[PDB]
Amino acid sequence: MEPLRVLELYSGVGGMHHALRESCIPAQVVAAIDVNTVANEVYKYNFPHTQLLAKTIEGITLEEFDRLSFDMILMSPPCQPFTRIGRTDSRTNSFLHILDILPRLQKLPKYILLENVKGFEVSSTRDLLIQTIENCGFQYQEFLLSPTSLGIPNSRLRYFLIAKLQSEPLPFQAPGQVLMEFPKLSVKMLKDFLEDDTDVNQYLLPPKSLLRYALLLDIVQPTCRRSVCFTKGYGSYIEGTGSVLQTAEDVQVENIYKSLTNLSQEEQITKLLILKLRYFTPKEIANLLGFPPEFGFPEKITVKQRYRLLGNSLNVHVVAKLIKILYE
Amino acid sequence: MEPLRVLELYSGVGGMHHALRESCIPAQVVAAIDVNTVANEVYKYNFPHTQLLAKTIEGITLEEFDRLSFDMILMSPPCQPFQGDMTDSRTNSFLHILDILPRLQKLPKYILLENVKGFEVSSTRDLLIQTIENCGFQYQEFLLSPTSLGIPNSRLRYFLIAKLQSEPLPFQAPGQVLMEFPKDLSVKMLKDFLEDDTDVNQYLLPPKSLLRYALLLDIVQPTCRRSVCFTKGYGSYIEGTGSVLQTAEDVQVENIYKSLTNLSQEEQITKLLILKLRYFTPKEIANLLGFPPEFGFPEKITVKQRYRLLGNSLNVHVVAKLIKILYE
Ligand SMILES: CCc1ccc(C(=O)NCC2(C(=O)N[C@@H](CC(=O)NCC(=O)NC)Cc3c[nH]c4ccccc34)CC2)cc1
Ligand SMILES: CCc1ccc(C(=O)NCC2(C(=O)N[C@@H](CC(=O)NCC(=O)NC)Cc3c[nH]c4ccccc34)CC2)cc1
Repeated sequence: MEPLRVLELYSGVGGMHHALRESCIPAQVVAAIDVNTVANEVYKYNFPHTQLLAKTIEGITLEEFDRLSFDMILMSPPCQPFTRIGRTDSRTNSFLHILDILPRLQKLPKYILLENVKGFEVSSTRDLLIQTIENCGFQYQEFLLSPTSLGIPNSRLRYFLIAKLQSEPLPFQAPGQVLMEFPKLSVKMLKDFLEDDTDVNQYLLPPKSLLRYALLLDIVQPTCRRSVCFTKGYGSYIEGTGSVLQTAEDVQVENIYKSLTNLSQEEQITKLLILKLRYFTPKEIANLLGFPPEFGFPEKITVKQRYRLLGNSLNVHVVAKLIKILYE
Repeated sequence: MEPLRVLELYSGVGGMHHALRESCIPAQVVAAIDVNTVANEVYKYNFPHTQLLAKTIEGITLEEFDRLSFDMILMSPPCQPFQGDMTDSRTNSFLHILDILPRLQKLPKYILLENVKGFEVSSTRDLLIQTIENCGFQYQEFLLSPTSLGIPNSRLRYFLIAKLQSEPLPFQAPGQVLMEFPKDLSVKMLKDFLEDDTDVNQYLLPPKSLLRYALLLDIVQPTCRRSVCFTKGYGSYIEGTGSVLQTAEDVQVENIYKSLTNLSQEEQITKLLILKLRYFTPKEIANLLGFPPEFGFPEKITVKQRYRLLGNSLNVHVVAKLIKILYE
């Protein structure tokens, strides 16, 4: 009788929208707003029947906002575009316009849920945002949660703020506190998130990369229940970007390591290849991020862009549970 | 106990040597080893009477390690700004260290290593631990940030302290990485780490960058008792590299935020300059890192080079306490 109209800011590749669906709450995306042409392509490919406003948030007038009549705002960080080799940030103005439009709306949205990076919870920008929603009478709670809490073998500590237009306090509210756990199963293995049709070749680490960074790598095996944070650089830079997968069981990493001693560069390359280390594929990162099994990219989107498009994405599973918590 | 001869691997700017002096333990550095020309100039400038071997660790033979007759190994991550021979020396150096340890005529009694967080779950750590266990060392790993000693800087790093002895360490937690020092410390303000000589200009934030990233910034005031991790990119890349300092006072950050609303680019740029945001100086970062007041660079070192040389540096104060804990 009362389906929620949802506004998705910085829709990117549609992580929020996907979280909306997994929450199984009565809602629908009335509008997606993002200027990234490559991201929007990914968005249409997975959400063809959803309106996508390819505009900056600052360029969307209050009249348009009132017309959309949204009851829920969902926003996650903007996709970091591969700058055209020749080589603008509307973020400050877009964020200010959001703060400026909210009090002037004809219908305040009942729900607000924002996902940002860790560290935001101490910024001056947070204090101004919190200040505005308090003036508008939102009861809120901030979180810092990693998908490991929901049993996903992937570290991705991110910031969350859930806001609800109600006078009463929230049942789980810790005033002035960032909660580190969901309000009151285990960590699955990585093999559950691996695509079995993936070309193991092509994704195998190149030999010169193995030679230089072999012992600086974080090598995980498929039975491992852990993996490090993925950044936009995965697949192009090797240090600090993510874990790599050893697709050659019954070979012990520490044995390859010790046997490299007193070997030539060529013999080490030959030895390290035995481990059959490979990158996680873009689709496999999306699995760990919680994108639905049906999620995919247009073929025109390069592998490099796919890693980049996912590097800054939210975790659909973590956001989906908070949506449920927020909706009761 | 008689005077301890200390070996400093990947000396860099000499954080390990500065920590040894702050430990106030009977020891001196008989050999500093690093191949970075820039870093070694800084090392010579501060420690002119210390032997500095500008060679790769893999290149130092066993007899020369035996002839050095060291009782303590201190190793810190290489300066990592990234020698004619084309060869990454990291792998062969680390494996060379492991292959030399058992073959030494004198095992060092003390071993202290500092590394980045995340190392404690690597296959490399496992091979390292295995080797020191088989050599008879008693060890304990830590993950400590300078805030545990009252320093207003976040910088979680990995530490391994090893000691050649039969008895276990009084604080030894087998199979655990301790997050506190084994059992004044009130976190001090950033005032006590700033330099009065510092030209507030020169380091002031430029207008172009203060317009794109103004609200993406972690702006800290001198009365604050906190700051984020500094990285090599600081002073060049704004986002994620470190906090920026607000020198103009009695001005409240959030007001300047709201006043950017509906203003033009040039009009916004003008309101933000009021905040008088400057970078932390390379020296000021060294103060937060714990380098002694006497620590300085040669003038020929560019400010850009000074920033990179400190990005991956250890914290002298935290290491110094562990050196004491180890010597007992
Ligand atoms: C140093 C720590 C810090 C401080 C501030 C911010 C931030 O966000 N200041 C607002 C901003 C924006 O437009 N922010 C964007 C997101 C963004 O840029 N994240 C950083 C990033 O991806 N860097 C590569 C919109 C947004 C999405 N979820 C949110 C939840 C709450 C408030 C705002 C948001 C004008 C610049 C971030 C980090
Ligand atoms: C992903 C997690 C991870 C895994 C491995 C390592 C590492 O260390 N693999 C050894 C090695 C090296 O050369 N290690 C260097 C340190 C280094 O490069 N750290 C990474 C960095 O600074 N990234 C910006 C020397 C060193 C100093 N303290 C130590 C304590 C124990 C063992 C080794 C060391 C190739 C031979 C680091 C992190």
